[PDB]
Amino acid sequence: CVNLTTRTQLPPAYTNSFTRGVYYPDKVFRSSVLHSTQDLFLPFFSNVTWFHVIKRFDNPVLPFNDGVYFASIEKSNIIRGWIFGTTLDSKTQSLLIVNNATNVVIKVCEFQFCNDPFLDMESEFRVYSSANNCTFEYVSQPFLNFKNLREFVFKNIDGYFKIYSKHTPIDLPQGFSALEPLVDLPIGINITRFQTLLALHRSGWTAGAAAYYVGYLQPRTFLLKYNENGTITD
Amino acid sequence: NTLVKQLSSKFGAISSVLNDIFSRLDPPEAEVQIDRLITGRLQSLQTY
Amino acid sequence: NTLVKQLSSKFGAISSVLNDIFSRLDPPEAEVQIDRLITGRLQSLQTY
Amino acid sequence: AVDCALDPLSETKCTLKSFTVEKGIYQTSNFRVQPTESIVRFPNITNLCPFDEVFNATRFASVYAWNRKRISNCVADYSVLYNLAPFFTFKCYGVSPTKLNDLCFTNVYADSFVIRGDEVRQIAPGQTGNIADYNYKLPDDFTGCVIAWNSNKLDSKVSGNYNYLYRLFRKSNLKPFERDISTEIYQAGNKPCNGVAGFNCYFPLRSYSFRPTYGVGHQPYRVVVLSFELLHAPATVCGPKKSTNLVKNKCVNFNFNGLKGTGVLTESNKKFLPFQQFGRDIADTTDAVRDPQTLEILDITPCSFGGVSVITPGTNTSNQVAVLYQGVNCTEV
Amino acid sequence: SFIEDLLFNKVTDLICAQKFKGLTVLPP
Repeated sequence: CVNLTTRTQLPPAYTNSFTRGVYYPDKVFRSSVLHSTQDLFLPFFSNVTWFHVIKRFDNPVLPFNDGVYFASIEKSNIIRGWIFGTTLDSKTQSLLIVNNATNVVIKVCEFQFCNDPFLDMESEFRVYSSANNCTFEYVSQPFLNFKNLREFVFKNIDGYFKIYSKHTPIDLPQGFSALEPLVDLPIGINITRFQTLLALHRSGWTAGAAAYYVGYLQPRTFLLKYNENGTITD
Repeated sequence: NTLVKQLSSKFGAISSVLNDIFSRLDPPEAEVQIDRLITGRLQSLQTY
Repeated sequence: NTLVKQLSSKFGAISSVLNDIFSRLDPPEAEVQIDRLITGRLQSLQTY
Repeated sequence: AVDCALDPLSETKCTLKSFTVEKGIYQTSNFRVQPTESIVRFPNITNLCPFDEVFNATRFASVYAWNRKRISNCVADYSVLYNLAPFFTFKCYGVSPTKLNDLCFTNVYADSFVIRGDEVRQIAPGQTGNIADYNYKLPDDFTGCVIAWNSNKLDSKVSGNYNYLYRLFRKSNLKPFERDISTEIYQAGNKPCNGVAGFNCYFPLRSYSFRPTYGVGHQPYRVVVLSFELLHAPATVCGPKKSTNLVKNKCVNFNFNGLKGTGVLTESNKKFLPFQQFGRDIADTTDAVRDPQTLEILDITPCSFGGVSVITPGTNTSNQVAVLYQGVNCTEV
Repeated sequence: SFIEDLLFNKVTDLICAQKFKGLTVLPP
C-alpha cells in the first residue's frame, strides 16, 4: 500500500427517495389484502447520500445506525463487495462479502486492511493481508448511460444478519419495486461501520462511471397492499 | 366484519389459537388461558 | 359521575393505583393485577 | 323419559325441555362430518445433535462469561435428560416438562454456567438481586427451561479452587442476553484511580473459594438454560415422531410439523414463491400449508357442515315430522 | 316497472370466510 496527498475535498451529493425500500417483512402468503405492519423501514421522500465514482476515489467509512439501504446504478459490474465491522482490525470480528467470478463468498473473522482498502478482468485478489481462524464461512451462487439498478437492504437484529436484494434493468426513478428476502445468517456480532468495494483495472482507455446511494432505516408503521398473487403493488 | 376480526385477539393469553395451547401446556395450567379466551369471545358476541 | 368514580375500585387487585402495583411486587403477578384492572375498566366503558 | 338421539321429534323435545311440542318450526342443531383417518408429517432428519457434551462437560465457564451454544438441524430427545443426578431442579416456563417431545422449534440456545448454591432462585423471569442484574439477565417473555443440579463432589476441592468469579460493581443493569468482559476499574470517587487499587477503587471481580465443608445451602450448583423460539420457520429441530402417508379429498385430522387441525386437503393453485411456507386468510387463520417432505402446497378446507330444522304440527295431532337442511343442495347431503 | 327497475339497480370470497366461522344469512 502507498500514501498519496492528491485527494480533493468535496461533499457527496444529496438526493431524495420517493417510494423505494419496501420489502416483504414476514414469511407468510397473503392474496388481495390490505395489511398493517410495524417494522424498520425507509421513510418515504427521504434524503439519501449519493457518491459518484469514475482518478477520483470515494470509499469512505459510514455508520451502521440501524440498517442500510444500498442502491447502485451501474454498468459492467464495477461495485463488487462489502465489508462490515466495528473497528476494522484484528481486534474484533469482521464480516466480508465478495463476488467471485462465478460465486459469492461470505466469511466472518478477523482481518487486516490498509488505511484505504481497494481491489486490484480479474487475476489478482488481494484485499486482506492476514486472516486468522474464522467461525462462519458460506459459498453460494452469484447474486447476479447506466443500464443496471441493484437494490439491497442490510439488517442485523435478533442475532441474525438479513440480506434482501432486487435487480432491475432501466437521480433515482419513480415506481414501486418490492424486495424479496435473499439470505439469513446466524452471526451475532457488534457491527457499527461499513465500507463498499469497487473493482479497478489498469489499462484511449475508457472508465465505466458508477453511482451508489446510501440511506438509513427507522422504525415506522406501513400499510401494504397485496394483489391477487403474492405481489406487493402499493 | 368486526365480529369476524375479533377472533385474532389474545385477551392476555399466550396465543390466539387453542390447539397450540392444548399441545404445549399440561391440563392443570391450560385452564386459565382457555378461560380467558372463552370469556373474551363470549363478551364480544354478547355485545354484537 | 359514576364513570369517573369507577376509576377508584380494585376489581380484586391490591390497589387501584398501578405504579404502586408495579413497584411493590414482581411482574408475574403484576400482569394478573393489570389484566384485572383493564378488564374492569373496559366493562365500565361498554356499559356507559 | 325421553332419549335425545332417537328421532328428530325427541331431539326437539329435548331442546325445548318439554314433553309436548306445539305447531311451528324449530331449529334443533347442526350437522357435521366426522374424521376417519389420522396422519402425521415431520421432517426426514434422522441424526442427533450435541446434548451429551453440554451436560457431561469437564469445565463450565464463570458466570460473567457464560457459555453459549446453538443447536439446530437435528432430532431432539429429552428422555436422556432424566438421570442427571438423584435430585435436581427442572423448571419450564411457557411449556410443560412432559410434552416437549412432539413440538417443533426453530432454533435452540443453551447457556451454561455455575452459580452459588442459594442463588438458583435468581435465574428466573423478572427477579432482582446480585447476579440477575450484574451477571445474567433474562427477558420477561421467556419461553424455555432451567436445569440445576448439585456439583459438590466434582467442583469443590480441599486444596482450594479460585477459577470461578462473578461481578459485583457496575453502572447500570444489563440488557437481557448481554455479556460484559470489561475489567476497567470502578470510579466511586471523584478522582481517577490511575489503574491502581485504593479507596473507592475496587476490582469488580470476586471469588467463591468452595470447600467440602460449608453448609448444604452454599455448595456450587451447575445451571443450564434452554431457550426456544416457537414461530414460523423451516422448523430445523424437533423430536421423535414417526411419519405417515398423506391422504387427500377426505375429512381427516392432521399434524403438519406441529400444526394440528381437522379438514380436507386439496391440491393448491396459489402462486407461492421460494421463501413462502404457509398462508393465511381474511380472518387470520391458516389456509395453505407446505408439506415438509415433497415441497408441494396444499389447501385446507373444513369438511361439510350445516343447520337442521324440524317442521311438525302439534304432538296432540300427530307424531310426524319433516326435516329441513339449510343452505345445502341435497344432491350432496 | 321502469322506476322499480331503476331503484333496484341503484342499490347494491368474504362470504365464504364468514361462513367458515359460523355466521350465516337467512332468506326472507
